[PDB]
Amino acid sequence: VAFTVDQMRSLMDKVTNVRNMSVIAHVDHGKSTLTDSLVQRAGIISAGITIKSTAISLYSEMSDEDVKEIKQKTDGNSFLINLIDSPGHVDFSSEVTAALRVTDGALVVVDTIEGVCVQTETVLRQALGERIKPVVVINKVDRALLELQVSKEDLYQTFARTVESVNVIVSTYADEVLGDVQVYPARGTVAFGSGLHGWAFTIRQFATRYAKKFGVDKAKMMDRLWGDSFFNPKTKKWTNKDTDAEGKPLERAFNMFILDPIFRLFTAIMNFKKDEIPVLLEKLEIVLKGDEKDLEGKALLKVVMRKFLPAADALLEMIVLHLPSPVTAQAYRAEQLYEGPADDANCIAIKNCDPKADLMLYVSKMVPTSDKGRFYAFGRVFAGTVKSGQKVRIQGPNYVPGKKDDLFIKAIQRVVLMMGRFVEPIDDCPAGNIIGLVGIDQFLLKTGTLTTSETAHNMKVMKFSVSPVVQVAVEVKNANDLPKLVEGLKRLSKSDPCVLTYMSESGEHIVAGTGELHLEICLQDLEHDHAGVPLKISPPVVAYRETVESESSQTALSKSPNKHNRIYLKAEPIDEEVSLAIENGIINPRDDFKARARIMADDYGWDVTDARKIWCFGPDGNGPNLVIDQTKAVQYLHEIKDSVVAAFQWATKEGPIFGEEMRSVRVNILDVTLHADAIHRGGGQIIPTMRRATYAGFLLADPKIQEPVFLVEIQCPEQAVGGIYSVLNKKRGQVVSEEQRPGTPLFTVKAYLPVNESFGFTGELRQATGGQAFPQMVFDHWSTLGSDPLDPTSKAGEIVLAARKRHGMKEEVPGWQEYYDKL
Amino acid sequence: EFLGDGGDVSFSTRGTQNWTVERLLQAHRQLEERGYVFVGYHGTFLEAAQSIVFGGVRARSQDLDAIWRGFYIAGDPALAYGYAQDQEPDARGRIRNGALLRVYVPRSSLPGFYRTSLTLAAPEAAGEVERLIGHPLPLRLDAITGPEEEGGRLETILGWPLAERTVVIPSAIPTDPRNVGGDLDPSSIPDKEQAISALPDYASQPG
Repeated sequence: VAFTVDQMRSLMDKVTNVRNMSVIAHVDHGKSTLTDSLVQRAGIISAGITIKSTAISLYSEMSDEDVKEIKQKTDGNSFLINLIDSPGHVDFSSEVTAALRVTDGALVVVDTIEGVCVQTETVLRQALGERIKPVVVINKVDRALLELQVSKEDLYQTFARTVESVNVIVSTYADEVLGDVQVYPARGTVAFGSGLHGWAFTIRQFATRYAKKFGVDKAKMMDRLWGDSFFNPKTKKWTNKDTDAEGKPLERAFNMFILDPIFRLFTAIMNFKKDEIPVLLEKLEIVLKGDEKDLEGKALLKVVMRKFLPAADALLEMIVLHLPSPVTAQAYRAEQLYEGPADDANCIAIKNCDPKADLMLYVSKMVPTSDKGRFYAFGRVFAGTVKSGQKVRIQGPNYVPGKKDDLFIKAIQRVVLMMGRFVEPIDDCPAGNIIGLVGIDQFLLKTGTLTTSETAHNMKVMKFSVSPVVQVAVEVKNANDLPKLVEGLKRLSKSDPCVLTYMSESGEHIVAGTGELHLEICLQDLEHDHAGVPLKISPPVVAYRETVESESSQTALSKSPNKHNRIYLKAEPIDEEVSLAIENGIINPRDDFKARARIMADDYGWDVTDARKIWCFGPDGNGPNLVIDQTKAVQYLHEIKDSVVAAFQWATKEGPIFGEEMRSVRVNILDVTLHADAIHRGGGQIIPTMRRATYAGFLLADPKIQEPVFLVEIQCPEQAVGGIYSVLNKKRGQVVSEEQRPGTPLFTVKAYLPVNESFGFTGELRQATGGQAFPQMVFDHWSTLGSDPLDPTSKAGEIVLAARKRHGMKEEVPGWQEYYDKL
Repeated sequence: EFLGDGGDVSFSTRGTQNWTVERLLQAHRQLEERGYVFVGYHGTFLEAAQSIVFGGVRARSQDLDAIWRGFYIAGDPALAYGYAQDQEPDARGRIRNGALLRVYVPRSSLPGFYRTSLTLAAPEAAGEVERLIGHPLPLRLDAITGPEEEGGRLETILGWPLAERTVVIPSAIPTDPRNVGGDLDPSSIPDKEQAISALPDYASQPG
């Protein structure tokens, strides 16, 4: 239905009548199909900016009678359901946790034949770890009838077993505090149906029907419709034994009043017994409408079943009557979601879903909008209320109430409702709702916390990293479409914050990502959408870094082609701390040279003198490399500064060991001799000089290369934890810590995994831990290899040579001589 | 076409596309068979290279008062190598490498190739160059070769007329994309190209 901003806002004020949930389901189990049905049923539409569909708004109304069955404070008969989108495959670990973290309920889809598959079992655990209340749905029932032609009793036993499996997981992993959260068909928390045909039901649905034909309060009618309850046709009495006084069998209530009706319509219709169909149909009061009347076979059954048992409503029933509102859940989820004092002024405000308290808005992910290459923040307001214009504190990943690092006190340009693909502006938004923000893109990479309390900690952060550690070269298979690739690459980078496309000096088109899979996906979407043109992709490669271990053996010197200008310099190491400091905004290129000097001098042991002479950082004018101007009385010096800087930008982007980026390289310009006339000291002259002197300096300062290393966090049952250490020991992994979740048998191993050893990691971890393991890995740090990049046989040299060959460069690494003056 | 055969030739920072030593040997042989001779190397930028090879060398708005106006080239690829690169940075700041070109003239023009020991660019030589070519500068259907500067290597200046009658093709001598500004490395010159690179013997006395 269509709603006005007022209706929505109004609806968003009654948080007691809101439901934040997700759908845990394997893609091959009608996940997409079921979800749709809810949209095609309760999908909210507003009465020119498009976004990437992240959440769908659902509206559902119930009777004052139904509202009472809700064992949790409510108000009104209207309900707002926020269906937050989930990934397709589990490998998306990090973002799976993302959606869960912002939801309270969960519609777990299980299969009739297959039951609970491994993947769904894993996500469920995770959901349970966030204290998500589950609600089950056994899908693909049709496949049971049509295919297996199973009996009423056998299908019953099946659901029984299935529900049993689920609860084995629910009880084993849910929190004792939460209370019994197991699903019980008799309690209306388990629905059965078929996404294909579009039908589904709950015991509570047939119980409201047969409600009076027996003179019962549905409480006891649905209680009988499951388990061991029998109705003797002859005695016309209810018994608790599968046999009558004589010893003859008795059909179960479920088989009698639920499965039988359905089983007949199937048998009737699929056998084309036109004499029965009409009769059978009128009995269930199913009125075909004109055109549908002539249908037969699947076509028919499909329509009958939809009118009979509307799949959408069965699910919408459990969502409202059993899934917690953003009020019931935040009371027991707050502490877990706040990384501050469990009694802190905010943590409390979270528990009480207090719209008056200081803002506590959680940003789960940044979503791509049509409005430029800008991204709108997606999240949930756990406390206080967010409003357009409101100025907020945007606390990034590294923030800590103590310092001022990673903070951005800015103003929220616009608040909008994430109506699936379209956004709808709204003044404010009180705690308990999923909302979207406009204007944070340049402050929040992906995840983050928005607050108002100056003493507010961040909320359970989701580690993400924008460090391009894996990249490939993209080429068009048919040269004609070249411009079509040049566009898609530009398009791709525009859709994802963490993908990167650039051109190497060699003129190649590069695509670099967060990891094997992340890149993989990006490449698919490029050859299929952004460019849709056939491409030649090179094999996956790990991004390394070139660095120095000491000061240059001797001064490095280079002269321009004029042979009129000279640059004397030396290269020396930068301390990881400083590098990190640069990488972490502490030491900043845009700062006041003086202020920044003070910092480096004080906190990092740098001569305030040198630090005040920083000429530039690099690459991209902000990397962990620097050029210090240590010259003395060099006339005209400033007139070649832009060139020198420029040179530095290229020298640091592609170093001399094998074209990789430089890291932690300090370049000290000791001297410079220039031609009196400017004509002869142009860019064409200095740029190459500097670039070459730097290379020289570097190659003399004892060259070494760094490899990137991941920090993988793994969830896994004590039983399968064996497979973890098993694989880690075949990848040069280094275990950092292993812990256990108090109650459950769920260990959580954290280790260091070299990125150049992570290829096909998940796949191998799969086999190893029977698929019970759930990985979450992020970039952690750069590791300097000990071996000599210059010695081909050494370990680093091995990397270097291969790389060089790959790039079709001279097999051997250039000696410093090649770049030093040819004197 | 004097490029021998084997697929379109282009200039890349990556290297010259489709130009093996073998093809070079064929195109050279064929240029001699039509009566052309090699006289030197000419280094310059990719854009430029392309123009010269497909379109030929052509003067364009010279300073008519410029008496040493012409097309400079060099017997020694090393000396030419030095000009094989952008002379100014692109907007971003990159100075990419260039290409080395092999310059050929109709053998029928050798009568106008002269040599001197004096150093070209200045006045002291002007008179002597003019003495050797038989008319006041600039050079026209003639060429002068001499030291680029005292003790330097030698450069050759083909007068614009003569220059426009050249036939230029790629060298199998590659410029280095990862060392722009470095000096040509003698071992990167193909031994086979070295074989077909002798220079004609220029006259030292007027005609």
